[PDB]
Amino acid sequence: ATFHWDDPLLLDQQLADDERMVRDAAHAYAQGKLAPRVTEAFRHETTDAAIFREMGEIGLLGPTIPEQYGGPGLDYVSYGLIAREVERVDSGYRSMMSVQSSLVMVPIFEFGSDAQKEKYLPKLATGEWIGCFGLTEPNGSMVTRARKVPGGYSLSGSKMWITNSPIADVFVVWAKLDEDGRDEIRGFILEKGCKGLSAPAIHGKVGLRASITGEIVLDEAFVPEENILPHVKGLRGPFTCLNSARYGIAWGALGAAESCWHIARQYVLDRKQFGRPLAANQLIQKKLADMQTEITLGLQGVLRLGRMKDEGTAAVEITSIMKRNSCGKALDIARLARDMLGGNDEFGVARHLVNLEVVNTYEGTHDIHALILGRAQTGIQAF
Amino acid sequence: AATFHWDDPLLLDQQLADDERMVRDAAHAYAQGKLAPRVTEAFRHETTDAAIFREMGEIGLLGPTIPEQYGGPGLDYVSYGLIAREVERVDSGYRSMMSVQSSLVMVPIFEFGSDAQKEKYLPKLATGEWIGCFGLTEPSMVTRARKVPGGYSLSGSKMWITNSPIADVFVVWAKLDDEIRGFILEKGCKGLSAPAIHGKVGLRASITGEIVLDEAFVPEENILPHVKGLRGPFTCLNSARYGIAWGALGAAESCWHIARQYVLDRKQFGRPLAANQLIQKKLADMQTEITLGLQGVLRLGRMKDEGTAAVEITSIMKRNSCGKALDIARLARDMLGGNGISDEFGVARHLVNLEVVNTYEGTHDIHALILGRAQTGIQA
Amino acid sequence: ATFHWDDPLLLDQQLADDERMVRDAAHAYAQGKLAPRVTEAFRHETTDAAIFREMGEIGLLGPTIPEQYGGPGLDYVSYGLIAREVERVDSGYRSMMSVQSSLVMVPIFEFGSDAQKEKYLPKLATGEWIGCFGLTEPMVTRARKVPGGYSLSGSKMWITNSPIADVFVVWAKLDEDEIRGFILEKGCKGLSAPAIHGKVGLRASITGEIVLDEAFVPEENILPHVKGLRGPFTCLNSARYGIAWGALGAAESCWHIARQYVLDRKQFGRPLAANQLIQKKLADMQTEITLGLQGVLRLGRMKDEGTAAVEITSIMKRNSCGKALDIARLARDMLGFGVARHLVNLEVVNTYEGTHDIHALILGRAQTGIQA
Amino acid sequence: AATFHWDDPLLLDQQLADDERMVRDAAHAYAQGKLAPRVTEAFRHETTDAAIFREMGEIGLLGPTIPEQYGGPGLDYVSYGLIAREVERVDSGYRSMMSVQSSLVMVPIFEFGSDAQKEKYLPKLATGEWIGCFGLTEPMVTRARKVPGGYSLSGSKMWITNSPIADVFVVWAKLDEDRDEIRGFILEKGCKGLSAPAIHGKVGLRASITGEIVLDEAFVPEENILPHVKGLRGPFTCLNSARYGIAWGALGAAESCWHIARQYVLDRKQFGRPLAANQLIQKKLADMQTEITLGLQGVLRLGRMKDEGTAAVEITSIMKRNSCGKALDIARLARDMLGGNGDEFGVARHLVNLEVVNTYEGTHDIHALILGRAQTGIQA
Ligand SMILES: CC(C)n1c(S(=O)(=O)O)nc2ccccc21
Ligand SMILES: CC(C)n1c(S(=O)(=O)O)nc2ccccc21
Ligand SMILES: CC(C)n1c(S(=O)(=O)O)nc2ccccc21
Ligand SMILES: CC(C)n1c(S(=O)(=O)O)nc2ccccc21
Repeated sequence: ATFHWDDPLLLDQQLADDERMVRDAAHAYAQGKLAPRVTEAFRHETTDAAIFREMGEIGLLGPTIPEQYGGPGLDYVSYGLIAREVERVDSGYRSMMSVQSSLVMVPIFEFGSDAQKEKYLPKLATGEWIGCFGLTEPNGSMVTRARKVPGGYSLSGSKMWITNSPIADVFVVWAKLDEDGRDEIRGFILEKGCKGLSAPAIHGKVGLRASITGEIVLDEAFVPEENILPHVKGLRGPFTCLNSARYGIAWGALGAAESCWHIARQYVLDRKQFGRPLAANQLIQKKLADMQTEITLGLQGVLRLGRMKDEGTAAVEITSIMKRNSCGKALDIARLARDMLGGNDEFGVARHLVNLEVVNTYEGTHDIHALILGRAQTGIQAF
Repeated sequence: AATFHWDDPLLLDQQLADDERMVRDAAHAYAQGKLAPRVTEAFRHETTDAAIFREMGEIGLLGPTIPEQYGGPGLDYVSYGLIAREVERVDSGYRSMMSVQSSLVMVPIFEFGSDAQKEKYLPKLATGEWIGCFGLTEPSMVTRARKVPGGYSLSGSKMWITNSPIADVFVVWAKLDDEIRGFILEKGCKGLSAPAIHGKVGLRASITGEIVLDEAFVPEENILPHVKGLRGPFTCLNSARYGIAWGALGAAESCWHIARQYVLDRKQFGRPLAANQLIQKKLADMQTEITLGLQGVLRLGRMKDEGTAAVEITSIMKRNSCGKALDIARLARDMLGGNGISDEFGVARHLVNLEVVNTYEGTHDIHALILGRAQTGIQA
Repeated sequence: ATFHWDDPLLLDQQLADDERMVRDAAHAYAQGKLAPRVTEAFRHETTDAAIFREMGEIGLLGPTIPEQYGGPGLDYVSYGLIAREVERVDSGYRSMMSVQSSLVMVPIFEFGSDAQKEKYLPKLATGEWIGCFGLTEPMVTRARKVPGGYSLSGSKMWITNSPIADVFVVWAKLDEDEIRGFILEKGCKGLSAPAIHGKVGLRASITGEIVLDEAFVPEENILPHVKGLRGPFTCLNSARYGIAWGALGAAESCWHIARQYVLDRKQFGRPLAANQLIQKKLADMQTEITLGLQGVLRLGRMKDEGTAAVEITSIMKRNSCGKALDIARLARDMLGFGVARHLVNLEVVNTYEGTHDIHALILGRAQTGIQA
Repeated sequence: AATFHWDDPLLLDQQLADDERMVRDAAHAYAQGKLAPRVTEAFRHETTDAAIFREMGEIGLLGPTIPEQYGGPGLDYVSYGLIAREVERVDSGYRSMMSVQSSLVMVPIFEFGSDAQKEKYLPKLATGEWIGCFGLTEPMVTRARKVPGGYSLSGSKMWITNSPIADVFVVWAKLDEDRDEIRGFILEKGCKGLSAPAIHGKVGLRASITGEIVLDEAFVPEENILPHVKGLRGPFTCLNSARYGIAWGALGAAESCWHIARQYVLDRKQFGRPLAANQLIQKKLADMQTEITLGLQGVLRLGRMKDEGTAAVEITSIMKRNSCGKALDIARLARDMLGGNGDEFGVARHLVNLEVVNTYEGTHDIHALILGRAQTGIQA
């Protein structure tokens, strides 16, 4: 048997050709269209809404959404593969993509009415309408509220750090509704142009600059009864979305790690020092072996998670394992690779690195997935 | 949703065939039943009960990949892995004894032996009636075979040989002019001696000694006819490494299980230790690395069964398993308070064992360098 | 001009003649009398109280205690250099010494009556009397005021020296409710000190319990001049200072053994010293060791001036012990075996004060005014 | 009754002479007064502010150890270190501009130049009226050929700090005579065949201007070749001096990152509790403090030894490597403590600078190998 250094366990062979064609398409697309924009799209934080129709055309948005509602009907593994190819170029692009697929199309599909499903999904799937997701507030114990009024509801509040909001057409806002006996979290579809709805940008981000982020500002915004999500109440709504998004990020972070690895490898092959090429140094070799190992193992982890999700056998806690691992290992590898590079084109690594610094702290600095896993091992929440 | 299994998050148990699961279960019943009760005294006094060979052999745990034709159990590589894991869960020293039998003695006889050699040695090695060892290392090989009427005369020495003082069968690598050839010798050969080595830091539960050859006669029929060069020895080392890749994860799991149960049992300001944020991160890391390590060795095993596994993959897995296992053992050690009291310090036994296992192939991080060359095309 | 790999910053040239003599004296004792014993003593966890008389003789017990009471009247830097030389052989021996000097002699001297100071210090200095320190419990140990003195019930655990001690500095609670120091003597009825055996590390030191069953202490054997936390804490702080030095002696041994091992080894074609991974590990041991020593030296100089706040001991004890453990592990992972001993000792040393990084929390508080 | 100083636990302040403390104070006032207000926008848009050199020289911050005879302040090595620490505390890019003037231009001329060269160049470099650069690294091809009048120079230098704004160029080229050896030449701005195009779009050290040196048959008179050095000792003497100051500077950067993370966690509240109330945050602050404090003792001691001449070059390898390595770790630790994406992100600037600082001397651990060789007597 021959050894494939770039794919030691032959992931390629563990994929259905079905899944493999999706990867190839995603790769062709991201390399063809996103890679030549990335460097200056990142450097100048340039707003860019192209991705959506481009990805929509070739069926890369909401990949697990059935054909019935305009989705491509792909499986969890294929969603994984797509995320990996986009983030191989940049995490900012992957993020915009995560929002559309996991944070908008998933809740609508999962908790929407048939009318909501048949109305919104097709336009999201093709990228005609761009979505955003309204949960996080400036600080469940959320402030944004919906008061019941003649017709439907009246929403007031703010959401912050919302990817896609300054270019969104469909807003999936989460807010509290006082029903009868207690106050529960509910989901709302708002459309752009609705009065009371602002979404100004956030500028000056240190990382994920290639993605556009903003606020969602709601000042007595009216939502008719037909635009509340009927089939969910409470945490289950927002959490289903975050679980799906994290699964994709678990694949996507390994794409960026691979990019850093391949660059570090090619660099030390091309450069010379005190006689030999840099690749001849044992310290360099160890670093390259550590990168290969963690990526190879990480990929088996996410592949297996996706297989389990398609079977319906994967509990939510497994996502914590892979998301945390993929992100933390990708950050370590991005740093390892940074520290191998001289000379202030290779510096796609510095970009990946600052992206991953943000990705690793996006869900906070208290290692929330460690805590989910610790409680799942012991039954005890850490306080 | 689906149920979360903290102890088997990716449900390894369900990626196994039922014969593989049966082998695992039998290996578990044996180790826990027969090795766990011996291990504390065996280690402390550096005793090995050679009856372990006959016991493991009874159950069909020796040379698991050797076909039934030659008296083996005819199992696949995943099963070999599962067995090493259950044995090492108890003690690396016991796993080492088995690693020698199966990978260092039965494998080369099977791959490189004549029909006569395979028929004579393998059934007895498989049942553990005959105990084997592997003579490669020497304190650039000076042990030499010379042609003499009706065979060969071997002179030289091998050092740090596991099983050697209790071996019935010896696979020795020696130069024959000028290639490396493998020879099968039997205890009682005039010229052959196997003095024991005592006072080990780790792997105290396995026995180690030398092989000393002073014109030891080997008849013609006992030279391994179908191999010459480094490939003979290296095929064996590669097989051994594969099972250690699984085994080290067994010991890792024990350390993790001990550490978890310890922090569950203990208190600190009335809060149980598991309330501690730092403890949770540590348990999460232990769980993550074992879970991923296991997916790695399983996939390698499946590839080796289908013949699609290059030898470099073995370097990835053995290095990772041994490396992460040692870090886990050290993580679990430093979580423990006190100084020896309670079998929570069974972590101390696993720890010293893994410190030997992680340096047995030398201080040079050999596998990082194999993998480095494999990536770059450059010997470093 | 000339580089000293074993002393890059020439600590030798930053020490007074006074201090260099004391160092080389503790070195000669340790290497001549302790090194030949340690391997068997560790193996069999064998007790040997003769070590107390041998150190007393050369004046290594209570090195900062005034000549007036039998101590050698040395300075804090000298106490450190001694700890480092003793632990260079074995942490167990250093621990026996830490107890005599910082947990027994320091408190009698610091908080004891003139009567107490004269009766006990002289014989502790010479090692004729052996002392132990009863603070840690399995606080519930207490002194009932009774006729003539006090009756102590309770139990102390993991007490170094206790099964060979003559003098016990025991800490109990008494109502007036506060923490007081008591002095007990071997033989007193209701006082036993059974041995603890089976240790994984520090096997060369003898540890035991102190079991008090209505043990009598006369009124003259309470420490008059301290109450509350400051009592035990004064002792711990001095012991921790010595350990900050000591741990670096063990680290140095590990580094020297690892270095010599790789000089002597051939692998593939060359020596192990040819390997860059090995050289990087060696560069890391040298760095951390050299920096740690500048830290403990400076701390010592500050303590001798009276400019040293107690928080600085937390910095150095944490760092020396943490780095020493790391270096013992790095050394171990280079060896294909006194290192293995130093390693298990330091694994105990590093968790002796708990597994919750108490010194990190002390320093976090000191930086922020906010308790964790 | 001794009080603890969290920000100076070993009272470094009290280990300085008055001399040295006054220098530190002046460097501190200048950097905080004049550099801090510029740094954010200068970093962002890669501002060239050449006026900084005159500002620095005015107070005696350029070429600290150069004697008064030639316009230098005649300070000791410890003072050089204190200056570097205070400048880098604001930004590594400003420290870099200073390192070049002091260690890479004034040191080579003072140490290896003729009397004529020293009196001509040093006074104007000390005041900052003339700005220097140091041309070693290439994209050694750079050749000086003996002609009538002096020397013709051809070649290119790359990544040369200050070069687009330099008045004085210290360029190292190879010359054959009697054999083929590294010599030092001094060129000046406006010399025909000398150009120095600026590099822009840097990831780190964006506050320092860098560029090229392109020599197309550039004429250097006889009087402008450095006459008292040949071979590697020339450049090496400069690099070593530069490293000593970087060893102090990097620790200033670490201190800023530490001070920002501390203030951040005191200012922030989470869960009705200051962030500083968390155990992990306190460990991180303790590690930052420990490593900074210990590093400072090292570079203090190294400077003292250098002032009395007892310091071998290898000690500079230890401290430079430590300071830069620990600074990066501390910078990364603080960065990871900050939750957000877009002033306490002053840490982001220090971080990207330090990532360039830690790779400037090679993709691999050049100093570790110096210390390895030094410990063992064996080369890698
Ligand atoms: C897709 C974006 C918003 N995102 C990111 S990130 O911005 O790509 O890092 N991390 C997430 C975790 C959970 C849900 C969404 C997340
Ligand atoms: C089985 C024993 C000898 N062994 C060991 S060990 O002693 O169990 O660690 N490591 C090995 C690597 C290759 C081949 C054999 C090995
Ligand atoms: C001297 C022994 C008991 N000891 C030790 S140890 O057992 O040598 O590690 N660590 C200590 C910390 C504080 C006080 C005493 C300590
Ligand atoms: C002063 C600049 C050029 N510099 C730097 S840096 O750019 O400030 O990191 N590192 C150096 C190492 C040796 C010599 C000079 C160095």
